[PDB]
Amino acid sequence: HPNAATSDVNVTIDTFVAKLKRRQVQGSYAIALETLQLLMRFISAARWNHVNDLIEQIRDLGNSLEKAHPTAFSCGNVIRRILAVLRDEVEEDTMSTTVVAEPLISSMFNLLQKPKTDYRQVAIQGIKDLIDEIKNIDEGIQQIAIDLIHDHEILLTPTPDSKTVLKFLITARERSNRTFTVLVTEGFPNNTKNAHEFAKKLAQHNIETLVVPDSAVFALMSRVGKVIIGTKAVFVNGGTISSNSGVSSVCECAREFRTPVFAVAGLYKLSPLYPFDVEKFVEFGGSQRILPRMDPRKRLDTVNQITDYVPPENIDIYITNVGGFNPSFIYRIAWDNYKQIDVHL
Amino acid sequence: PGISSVIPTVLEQSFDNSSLISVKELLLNKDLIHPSILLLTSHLAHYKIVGSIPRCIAMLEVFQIVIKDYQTPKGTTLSRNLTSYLSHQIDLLKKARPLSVTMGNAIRWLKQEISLIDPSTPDKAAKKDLCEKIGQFAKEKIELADQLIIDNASTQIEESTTIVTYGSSKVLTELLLHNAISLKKNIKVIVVDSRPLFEGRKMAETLRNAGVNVMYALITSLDTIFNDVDYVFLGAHSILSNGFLYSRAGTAMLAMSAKRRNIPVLVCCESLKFSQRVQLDSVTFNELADPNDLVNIDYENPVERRGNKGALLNQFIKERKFEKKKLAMENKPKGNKIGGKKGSEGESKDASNEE
Amino acid sequence: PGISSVIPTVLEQSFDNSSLISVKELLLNKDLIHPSILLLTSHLAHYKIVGSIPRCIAMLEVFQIVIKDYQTPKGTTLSRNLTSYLSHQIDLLKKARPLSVTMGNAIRWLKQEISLIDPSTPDKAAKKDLCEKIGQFAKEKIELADQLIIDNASTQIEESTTIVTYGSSKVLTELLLHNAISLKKNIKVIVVDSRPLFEGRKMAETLRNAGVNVMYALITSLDTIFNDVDYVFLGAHSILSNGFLYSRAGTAMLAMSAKRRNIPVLVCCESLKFSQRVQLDSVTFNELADPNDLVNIDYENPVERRGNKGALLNQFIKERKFEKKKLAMENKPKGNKIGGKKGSEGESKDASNEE
Repeated sequence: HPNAATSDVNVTIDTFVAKLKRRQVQGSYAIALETLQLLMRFISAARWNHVNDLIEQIRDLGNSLEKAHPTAFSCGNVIRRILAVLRDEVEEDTMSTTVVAEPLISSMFNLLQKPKTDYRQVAIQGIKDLIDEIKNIDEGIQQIAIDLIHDHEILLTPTPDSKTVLKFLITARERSNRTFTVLVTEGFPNNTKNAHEFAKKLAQHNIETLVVPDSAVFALMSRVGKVIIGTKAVFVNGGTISSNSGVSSVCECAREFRTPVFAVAGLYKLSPLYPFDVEKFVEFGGSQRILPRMDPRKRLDTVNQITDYVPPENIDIYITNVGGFNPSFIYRIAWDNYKQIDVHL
Repeated sequence: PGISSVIPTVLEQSFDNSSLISVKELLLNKDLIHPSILLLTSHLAHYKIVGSIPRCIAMLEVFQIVIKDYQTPKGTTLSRNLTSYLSHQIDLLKKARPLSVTMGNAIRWLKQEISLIDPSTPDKAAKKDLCEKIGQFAKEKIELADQLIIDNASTQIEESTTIVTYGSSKVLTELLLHNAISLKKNIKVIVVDSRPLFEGRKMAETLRNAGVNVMYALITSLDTIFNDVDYVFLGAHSILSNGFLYSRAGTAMLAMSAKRRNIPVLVCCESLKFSQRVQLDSVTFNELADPNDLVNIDYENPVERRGNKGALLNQFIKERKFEKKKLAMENKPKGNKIGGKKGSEGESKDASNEE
Repeated sequence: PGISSVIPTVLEQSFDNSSLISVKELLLNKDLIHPSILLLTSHLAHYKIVGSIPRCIAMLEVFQIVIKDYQTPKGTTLSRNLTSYLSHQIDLLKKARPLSVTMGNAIRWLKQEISLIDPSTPDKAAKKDLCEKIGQFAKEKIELADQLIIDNASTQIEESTTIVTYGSSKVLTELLLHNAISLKKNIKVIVVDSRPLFEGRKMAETLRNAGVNVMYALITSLDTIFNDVDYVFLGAHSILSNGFLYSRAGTAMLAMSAKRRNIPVLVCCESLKFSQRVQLDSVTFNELADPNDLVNIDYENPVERRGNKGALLNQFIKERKFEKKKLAMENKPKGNKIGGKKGSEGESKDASNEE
């Protein structure tokens, strides 16, 4: 189904599209909120009764959105989650309408063997719940992080900007008796300003801050105890695509010198899509903020990438609103909220 | 000598093996100090181009000039205060910025030469020969070494090669140029560079000026061109009797990557680069400049801008420290080629007895 | 009423959060408290044999006994100040010896039971059923599991064996006994002992009580042994949600050695001992005891010589501490034996959400 009705039905779809394509929007949580609002709008004005068709339409829309931007995931993921939420309810409803169902627990082999209600209000309530969850992950993750950190340990903090990570850090700092040292890598391109902002915020409360050059990691990694990352995209085999600037080399170094890695994450930010090749998923970036003027660009060849992928060979813990999970196990967690069907369409 | 100390910035809780700051702006200079040295110091204070090899050559040249300028006095003899002067110069250099092993070796050689020639000889006749000898030494222990390196490369390097390098290793640049223009072969040369120094950029520019296809690289990723890369030379500064290397920036990282993926790395050097002193970590001896290379928001070096950056003491506790020289590993640089042509870095001091 | 105070030896610097200290010698406590629990706690405190398996069972038995003895008040119901009493008991237990994963599980079970039969029932009808239920549970989840494990072990040996062993765990001992007796194979057992609490000696004694061909060694004495010898075994206490081995003392080193010498290790697991709690380091929560565990010199435990050492608080400027529970490497032990016969440690929490 094409983008034909998506103009007269709702007020703000074009602007959303613009935000997606041209990057007017900032913050993944904000994006999620926007998507939720869009969904609400879709629901509120329209009366459907036929549900499966609607679900299919929604799926198609999601697919289209995904196709529109190859490295933006959050919007898609949220939609997928919503679909999943709907689906089980629909299945339940059908079973009531018709009137053995379950022999033991959640079992396989169902892929080979053959398997008026106030529904709208319920759907609305689900959306509200989702919104609430998105709002209050701050009170969700809060007391799982204070179970793995202690005294006389140097902490590497690469690529910080988001309000989740910041809040976590604030919480950590509140119990100031614990000895934690903050090392911040600047992050060559865009991350620098964000890093500076973070530092300023730390200084506001009174937290010690040390500035790290990106080139110097090998001369520091043997001293650093524990590493925390505030990633945006989480994947299948245990790897992540983080919010830009030099992570891969650092991870390699850590692996070489043996260093534990923590991550502040969310299951809604986690993707059921698998990254199979380095040749595709690694996103190259702009050379606008590298060298002034374009006459040397004739013979020389500047190679630059902004956002980077991490192999699962390195990270070991994912501290979430639920709890810390193993990278070579996170697939199960993902499947406890997502499906195998909603991948290739 | 003049004026010392009186400088900002804290001692730093993390990493303080060597003293961190100096003489930049001249006021009340002594009568006997040669201005060339001062000029050199001024250059080094904010230098982009030179690194290890050319510095030593420059120093040698300066010394030669000084020798040319100086004659045997009536009261004091030729070997009376020369040594003292040399010592003073060395001290000044130390004050300015820590030096290299090659420089030390050169100094030692000079001392030996001084010891050799007796003060009873005719003065005019003496320095006439001494200068010649110095010239000969320069020709042999530098240019000839370079030539030897080139020839080593020639036999070893396959029919047209993709080459990766880092820094401002002048010898290697020269070799690259030779490969491009003199012997004529395909040169897919890749150069990496960091934030604080624009050495790599400069090298790239130079290559362009000679007509070479260059691939420019930064910190954020290296593997993007690797995952293809076939043969690699590393940046060099000084060697130890362990089998390790004391070199510039994230060369160690590169070496590690090479070790991980497909093929090891190799470094060619001069026969008078080797030391007999030893170390094994990036905490032993750190080479430092002022934390100001990343204060200016990227692009060019002299800019002077109004913005946000510049909080060394202004806000509630902030430190912006860095390093220049780091430890390169042993198990990965298997190759070492000098004035003695062939050998391994596992043979860490096999040439120190022969010299 | 009850007061702590007076702590023995130096407190060091690191590892300063866990409850380990105080009430070793009895001097005035609360009035109407049942003393059997206290006695049990005391026993646990001065124990040198117990390891993973039996403690929880003992606790369960004690609870059963208490229930059997329990008097329902003449005015008030079965639970009013009972909860307070229970809390007090728990506190006492904590003061004596840390509540492990098994203990937590037991507590949870107790709570569940309480929830099941809540304030409505008389004297000898409720508890009559409850006790029987508890007995049934004991019969089910533990003994049968152990039997299953034993049977798995039985099949796990095919053709010829030469084994190196460590651990206090009863299950391993049972397995060894089975190997010796009702299988009649060509078994060989080499024993490794640990200093803090004696397990190796116990194992040796057990072997003797059967009459086995037995070699004997310790934590450090390892290298000369392997000069034919294949199998290696270990015994764990508890595994977290993380998948890492949160077990007792000297295992990890042994495992590493085994890995190096090219034949891996197999550990045995239980289908109850899994926790919601998340940790990956020594500092978080650890079994910590008084430094009296490392005082005795040579051969046996009770000897006492006034030769070189015999002071702790008098030993000025000295930081004496030791670890009991270790956090072993995840990838190193290959096989794990639970209720579902065989499988990798990639399970982690595949029984936690199963409930």
